[PDB]
Amino acid sequence: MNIFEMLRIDEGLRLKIYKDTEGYYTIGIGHLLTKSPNLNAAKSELDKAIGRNTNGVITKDEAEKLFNQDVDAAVRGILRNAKLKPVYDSLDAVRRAALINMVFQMGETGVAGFTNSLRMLQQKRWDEAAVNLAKSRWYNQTPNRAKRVITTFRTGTWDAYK
Ligand SMILES: [Cl-]
Ligand SMILES: [Cl-]
Repeated sequence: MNIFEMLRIDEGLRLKIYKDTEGYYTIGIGHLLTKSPNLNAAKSELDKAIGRNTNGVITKDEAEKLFNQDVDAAVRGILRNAKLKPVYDSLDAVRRAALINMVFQMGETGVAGFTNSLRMLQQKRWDEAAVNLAKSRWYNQTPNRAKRVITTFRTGTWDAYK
């Protein structure tokens, strides 16, 4: 298991514009297109993203290409963030995957806001971090995906994904 397979599981793959759990226009492997309610603002962002007139539909390769950029951007955002970088540096390889997953889902800003959990992770208090992470809108809104990521942080194994 690796970060790509992990996120492919959490996000799925859709080749036609769809609405995410929050109601936003997305395509591929969790690639957010726009927060705007207008399908046309979505198609426009899509075509801009792909470099062709897609009429809201893309191929598997196009989806994978977006996915590659997005994982890469997630890592780089972590590395450039003063609050996140130290956490990531302190973690083992599996737990690093767990942080990247939160960032991809909620952006750097969101994650960086989990001050207390972050501190617990850095200190390696796994059980305590897992309890604090669960006290979040995130967990309440997407409980199954949240439990999987949290177990990953608690255990340092890929069990929740196997
Ligand atoms: Cl893009
Ligand atoms: Cl869920």
